[PDB]
Amino acid sequence: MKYIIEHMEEGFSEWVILEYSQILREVGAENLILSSLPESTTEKDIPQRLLKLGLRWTTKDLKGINEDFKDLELLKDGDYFVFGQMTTDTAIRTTQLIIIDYPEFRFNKNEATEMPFRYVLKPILPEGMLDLIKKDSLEHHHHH
Amino acid sequence: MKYIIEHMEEGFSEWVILEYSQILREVGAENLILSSLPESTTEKDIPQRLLKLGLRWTTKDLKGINEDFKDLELLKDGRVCLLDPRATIDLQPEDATKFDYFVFGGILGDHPPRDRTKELKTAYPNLLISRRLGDKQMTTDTAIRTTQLIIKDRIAFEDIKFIDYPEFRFNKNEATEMPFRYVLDKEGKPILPEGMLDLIKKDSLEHHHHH
Ligand code: NI
Ligand code: NI
Ligand code: NI
Ligand code: NI
Repeated sequence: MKYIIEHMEEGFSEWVILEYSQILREVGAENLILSSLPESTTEKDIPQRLLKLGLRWTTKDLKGINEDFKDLELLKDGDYFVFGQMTTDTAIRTTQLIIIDYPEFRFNKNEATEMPFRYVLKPILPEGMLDLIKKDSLEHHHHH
Repeated sequence: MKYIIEHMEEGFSEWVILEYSQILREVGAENLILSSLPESTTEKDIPQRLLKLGLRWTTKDLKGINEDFKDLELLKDGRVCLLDPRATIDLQPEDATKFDYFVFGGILGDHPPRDRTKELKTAYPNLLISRRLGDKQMTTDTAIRTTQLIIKDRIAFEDIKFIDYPEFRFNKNEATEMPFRYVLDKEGKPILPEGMLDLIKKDSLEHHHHH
């Protein structure tokens, strides 16, 4: 299975960079395509971390993918899996498997954050995601 | 007095950036050093706000600071104070002649449990003298403000006006308690870093539980 992700909004959040990086490291650059990027986009609009991993991306929609990437299997009516709750990397991780819900992460200094998604468990996160979650977690506090 | 904070963790959380920024604005960039940063740290890892404020940092421990920052006075044995919650002697105004540096030991995880105070003292048994700052936990910026009041202004701990565990109410159904002792300003309000109350308010609007 190959994966297509529509990324239309401008710029790449750190969250998304970590997610796409994990996906690339798990299925490989030949199995992921970003489609429908803003017309503005050139190759320095793309994060260096993603470029280093060989990210396939285009401004064309998913039907223009075979136009831009001649080494890919044609998109046929009715092989590919498209992203128009799980995180995107979790969703892809499970699909790979086939072919814990609302986990609470507890950190140092009495901090904790629960994440509003289902995850795969020996929870699997993109590399660096735990640090990013920690980064937005507020100092030890009590809700009254 | 100069301040050393062991920052022995990857990353800078937003609340930590606000606290460090407040410390830098208060004591100055020449008087704060972050030490024992993860070995992989480069300037690119330091928040832009802190770089612009002149933050000094090193991956070396506190005994490597003088080598990295040649303008600083030497760390001298017995003249470096370690904040120590297990100590009984509070920092007093008379300690101002005794200490040149005040150290916040790193806070590490529970895997495995570590006693950073004992690690530091075992590494450098001639170096550190323990002091307490009262019997209630403070945020780092509050601890530094408190130390300034005691050492610079010569105000004894028992004469500083504090509030313990202030509660910040954002509406009739939501309030947040910060489980720390804070210094009061002259209007009777706890002194928080710029932006911190906003951050607390932002968290209040987000998903949370009360049990
Ligand atoms: Ni309570
Ligand atoms: Ni609430
Ligand atoms: Ni909260
Ligand atoms: Ni919940």
